[PDB]
Amino acid sequence: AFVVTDNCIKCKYTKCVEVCPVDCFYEGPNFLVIHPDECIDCALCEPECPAQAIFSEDEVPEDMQEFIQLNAELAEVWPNITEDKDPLPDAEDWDGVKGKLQHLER
Ligand code: SF4
Ligand code: F3S
Repeated sequence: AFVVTDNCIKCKYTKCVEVCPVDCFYEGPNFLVIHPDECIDCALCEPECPAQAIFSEDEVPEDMQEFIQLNAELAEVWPNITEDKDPLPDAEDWDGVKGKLQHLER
């Protein structure tokens, strides 16, 4: 599975969903997650993320290991997103700010 981590929050560019062959991204108000059972690890999304927030599970940074379980949990409750849309209004002000998990919205 590929995993969306911290830098997506408050950015949510949605470029990643274009390239997904199996449509396994699920949408939250200010963040996206990958459903781990559905992802086929084709890795096509992680060049596309402008926030460089997507990682192969086995490459998730040590300080971001919570995101693996979080993607699994939230994928079950959020709606499937299959079309990209516009980025959040202020996405590049937040691009690269650290510690954005305290701002996640369910
Ligand atoms: S690795 Fe491939 S299948 Fe998994 S989320 Fe990214 S684009 Fe979709
Ligand atoms: S910012 Fe988030 S919405 Fe997709 S394009 Fe990067 S993982």
